[PDB]
Amino acid sequence: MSMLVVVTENVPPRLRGRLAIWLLEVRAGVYVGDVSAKIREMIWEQIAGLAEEGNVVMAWATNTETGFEFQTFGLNRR
Amino acid sequence: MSMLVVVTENVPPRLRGRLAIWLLEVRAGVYVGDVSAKIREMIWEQIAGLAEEGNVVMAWATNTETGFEFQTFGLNRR
Amino acid sequence: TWLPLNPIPLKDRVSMIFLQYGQIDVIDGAFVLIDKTGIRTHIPVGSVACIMLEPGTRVSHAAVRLAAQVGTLLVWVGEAGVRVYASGQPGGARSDKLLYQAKLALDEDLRLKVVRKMFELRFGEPAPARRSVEQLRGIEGSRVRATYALLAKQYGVTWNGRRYDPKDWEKGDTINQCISAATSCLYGVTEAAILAAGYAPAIGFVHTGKPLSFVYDIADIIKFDTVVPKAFEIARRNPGEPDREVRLACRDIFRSSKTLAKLIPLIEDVLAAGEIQPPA
Amino acid sequence: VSMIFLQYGQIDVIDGAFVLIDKTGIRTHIPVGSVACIMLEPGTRVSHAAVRLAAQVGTLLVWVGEAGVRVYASGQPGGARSDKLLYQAKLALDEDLRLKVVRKMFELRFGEPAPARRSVEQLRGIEGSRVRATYALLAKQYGVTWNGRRYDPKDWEKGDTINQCISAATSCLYGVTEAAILAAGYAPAIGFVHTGKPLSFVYDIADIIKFDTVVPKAFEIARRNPGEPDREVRLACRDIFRSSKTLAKLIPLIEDVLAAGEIQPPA
Amino acid sequence: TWLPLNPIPLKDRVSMIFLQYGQIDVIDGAFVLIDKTGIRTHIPVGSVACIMLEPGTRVSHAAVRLAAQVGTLLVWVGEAGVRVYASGQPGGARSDKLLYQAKLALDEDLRLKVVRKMFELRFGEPAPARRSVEQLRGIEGSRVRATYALLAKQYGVTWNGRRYDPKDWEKGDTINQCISAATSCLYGVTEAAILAAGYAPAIGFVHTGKPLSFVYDIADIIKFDTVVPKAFEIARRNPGEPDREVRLACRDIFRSSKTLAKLIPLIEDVLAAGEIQPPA
Amino acid sequence: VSMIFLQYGQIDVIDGAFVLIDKTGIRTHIPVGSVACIMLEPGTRVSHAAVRLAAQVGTLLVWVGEAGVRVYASGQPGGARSDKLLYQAKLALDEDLRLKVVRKMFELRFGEPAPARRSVEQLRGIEGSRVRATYALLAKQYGVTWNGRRYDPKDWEKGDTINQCISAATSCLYGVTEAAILAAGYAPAIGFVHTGKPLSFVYDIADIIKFDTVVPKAFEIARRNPGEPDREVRLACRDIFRSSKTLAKLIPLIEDVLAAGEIQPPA
DNA sequence: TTTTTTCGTAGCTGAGGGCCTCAGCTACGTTTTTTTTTT
DNA sequence: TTTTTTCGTAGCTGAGGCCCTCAGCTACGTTTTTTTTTT
Repeated sequence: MSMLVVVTENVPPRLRGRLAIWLLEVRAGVYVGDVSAKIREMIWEQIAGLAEEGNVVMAWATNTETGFEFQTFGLNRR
Repeated sequence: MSMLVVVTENVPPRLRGRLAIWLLEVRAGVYVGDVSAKIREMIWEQIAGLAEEGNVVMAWATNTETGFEFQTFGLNRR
Repeated sequence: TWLPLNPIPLKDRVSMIFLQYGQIDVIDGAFVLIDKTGIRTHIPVGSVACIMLEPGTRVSHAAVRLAAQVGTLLVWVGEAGVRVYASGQPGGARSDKLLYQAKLALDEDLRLKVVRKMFELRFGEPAPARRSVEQLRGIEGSRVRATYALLAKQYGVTWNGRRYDPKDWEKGDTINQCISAATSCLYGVTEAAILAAGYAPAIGFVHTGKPLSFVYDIADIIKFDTVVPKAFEIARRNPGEPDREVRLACRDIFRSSKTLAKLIPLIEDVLAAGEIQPPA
Repeated sequence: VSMIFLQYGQIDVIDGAFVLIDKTGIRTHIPVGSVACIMLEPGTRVSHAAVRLAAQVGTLLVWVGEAGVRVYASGQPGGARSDKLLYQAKLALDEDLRLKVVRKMFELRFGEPAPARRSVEQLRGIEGSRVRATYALLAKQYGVTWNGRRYDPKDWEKGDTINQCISAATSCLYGVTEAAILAAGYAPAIGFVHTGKPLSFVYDIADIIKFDTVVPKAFEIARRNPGEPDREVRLACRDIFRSSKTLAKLIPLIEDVLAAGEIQPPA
Repeated sequence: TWLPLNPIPLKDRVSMIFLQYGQIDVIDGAFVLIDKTGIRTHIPVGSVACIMLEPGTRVSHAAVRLAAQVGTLLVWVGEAGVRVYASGQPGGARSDKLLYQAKLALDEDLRLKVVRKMFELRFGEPAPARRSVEQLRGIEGSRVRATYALLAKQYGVTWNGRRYDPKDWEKGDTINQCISAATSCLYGVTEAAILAAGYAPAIGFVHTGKPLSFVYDIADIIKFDTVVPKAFEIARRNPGEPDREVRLACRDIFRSSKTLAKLIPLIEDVLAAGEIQPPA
Repeated sequence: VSMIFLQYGQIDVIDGAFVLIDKTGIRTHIPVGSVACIMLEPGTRVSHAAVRLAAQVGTLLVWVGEAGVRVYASGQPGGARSDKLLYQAKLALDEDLRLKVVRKMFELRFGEPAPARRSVEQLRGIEGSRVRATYALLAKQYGVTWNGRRYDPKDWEKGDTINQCISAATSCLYGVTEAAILAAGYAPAIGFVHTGKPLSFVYDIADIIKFDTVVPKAFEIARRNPGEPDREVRLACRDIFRSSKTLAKLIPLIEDVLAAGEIQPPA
């Protein structure tokens, strides 16, 4: 179990709530939680299945050098 | 050393860069890093000293029940 | 479009959350508490094993549905925080698990084996040989009184017995109030575990005939390792409202002892002593 | 046995009685002695006080869809009574008792005695054959093209309109049947014909009455070929359950089915 | 208003980052790499011990200033990734540390003590007694020939000696290319460490007279535990561009071995052998 | 030690020579043999090739502010040459040698021999006395209200204009002195009068020339009482350093100071 | 002694507004002080 | 055989635009299948 952050942008209400099932929304489209790898993967298929037109970045704590990894859905300048 | 996320809203450019000194900006006003407690505190005094009119939330990984804590600067509905 | 919503493993969850005085609704498919002034508070319902509803809460149909969908148990608690009612998915139980449990409970010899295992797990030594279930019950009761006495003298708490008045919470003393609240928390996470594992809370081995018999059985095994000592520690301080301090303490204990992670293997281990081959 | 359906309002307590309240004031007054079971339909809200009262008197709260077409959540989860569960379990675990119960189910469903020389596993083929014949007759009767029962458990849109309708209909039936089984105090997972599934008993009981009411309606609506046939079927099943008192009739049937084991029932 | 910008501890940092082909600028007080197409890449410069600048980079005055301010060493690397130049805060050194090191180096007996400590840390056993610095040099060199031979035999790499051609990188072996790049990485983090601890890279004990003498001294103690074996492993595969694979491997080694956290205590431990009271 | 100040442009290599490049093409051509040290002022950009070349020929790169009023970064950090550092260190570590060097510094600063019966710590009080006297004389000369030197190391705004100006001025002086010390190959941290601080030697050397140029201009500007007095002082010090060649004159002075130890200098 | 439509929640849409980004311009090379209490 | 002002970066400001939030309205109680290949 490691820390997870999901940042959403221009996503439909149903994904906004769906994430609120497992994670705490600390800002608009900014959700925080502590989950296992497989729950993280679960949350990611929720994201890919509901984000539609919007875009999302998901970052989590790892044992890699920088201490975290992240993946994205949709496109974004960053 | 634990994962750190900083979310900024309406802060001057100098804070936007200052955070970029230690943390990775993955979205506009969304920064990720892995830091120690004392560095987290240093980053927080940077925030309190430069955020001015804007508002900021800082969340980090802990061994508490929820796995994270967070504190805020300025006002925000959440 | 639409994606199914499934429960996450119990061990991966925060143990419990206490809600009071507000209406619980669903907003855009999320669990939400709203207080008298309009302030919305969002509850990661899928991340909790147990949600405790205190007086003044009003729960919408959609919310109860949602809680059941994510496999979070709703528990309604009363005065001194005692469990009063619970809500969950009815179709959650598994045939092989239920029939396994039933087969173990219906057979007096298998039942005796399970009871003996409970005893050994609880007291750290085997029960004296060729003793019936009732004789074991008497031995257990004796040891439990001894434990209450010991805890009372260690924490320097006056102990006049386990007593409460069903008609008035103010009639019981503080230590018993604390024990009741603490035990309530434990029974909450235990019922959640038993249900998640696919078993029936009502089919027990030491305790029988009650709707929560198996819960009593399982909880009693670990009850004095964890929760009751802290009930005494809190009682010694004589606080104003011992309930919230007890709840906080129980949360911390469940986290540090990894109770949620331990409960299902405990159940399986207990049932395994019947020496009937387990489901899967 | 006695129950009430509540919708669109808050369930509260006034002077030791259950009460349904809307903006128009008190909508329904319920004395504590008059219901064993309260079915909460969509649009309802439950107060803490009401739950406290239900706990005091032993009233089962069930959160259902309209007319019980879905069962969403239940108080006393995993079943309130040990004796009922252990009774059902004993009947399911003993092959002779199980055979007796299955024979009773056959009799109730088809109106004729089950053949004596066949085991449960053997009774299955017969039941399946009769189901094939019944689907055929209904298809000819309502003038619907039928080449057999075909559905994809993983994809709803692959079926033709008639199979889609049948699926929606049985879904509702599973709803009220599960509700009935819960009200009667038994476990949905302990079955006799169907085993191993979380709703095995529900399937068992529902199969008994499935072709009287609900499936014919699937065919009638399929024949009518409406815009949203699944939704029309659900609504029609709702109306049927209300006007025919399906839930209330299911409970004595469940008790009768289990009583066929010829073991002393719980008090 | 404005707040001062200070270096974070070396152990708290990512070890190194490689930059190539783009102009490095400061934008709103942050380190940024911009490539030929306009793509801006942000570098958390304060979170790194070393920024390695490859050919085709062009660094602004502001960027060099910033790197020095946060205490990040800039290292310019050439072909086969060999260190070529470095940039850092000139006023970074601490007088007590510098004078301590100088005192240890100027005194031949103290110097001998420090060299002996380096030997023991490097080889896991004490050096033979009453040996001068040069004799120890010879023993060390002999053991190193043996280590190269052994590594070559284990990883099955043809070894014809440590050879490189200063005028052409293509003249060297693949294995020597790898060793050079690996060692380069090690010297990067080592120079960063020595500077951060407040010491002078040029004042050494085994190696003397060179601008990086102390770096050679310290790195040599751990180079054969960590980087050189990995260099043989990569050389064995005969890769196309062995540099990037070597650099990544060294990053992983530094993380898994926690090299950054170990380097400063190693330096202090080495100097402490002079038996003159340490500063701080 | 020859050197060059480069500003506003990219430093690159053409045909084995250093080159400064504008939008206008080549601004300054630098043969590799003609400079030992390149001082990079604000607005400059260094190519990898330029650093590569500098490394080949042993050229020191120093990143400074205008005219070296600040030292930001340095190549060969921690010093290029062992012999220079060990020479300086040896002089600082030996109390007899240290005394000789301090006496030389006194002589260069005040133009008269240091009193012989005093130790370094004792020479100190004398220096302080003369500094107080010099500040007073300058104050009366430029007609500035002076009640002594007062500054708060943690707060810049609490001081009056004259002390603010003096501080800005010395800050610039510390810039060129540190640049000089780096160009000469010595360590800013190893001092003789001042000890224990990271810039001890810088303080030592700067004190020698501090009252010739820079402090008087601090007083002149303070008297003029401009809008941004600190900024005017920095600019003035910049112009002084450029026109009077302060950095180039500092290096022989540094060597002369250290030579007084009467120990053989490095080649 | 009947003709009692009432509650909770999602989708849609337009208005409002907050804020992120960048172009175009002007200004500036800077965040300082080193054993301070004058003569 | 001079009169060579040129680079990098921060602050400010207005235009543009993305998107977050909510009010007001309409619609709906639903995401289904349980040993399937008819007669």
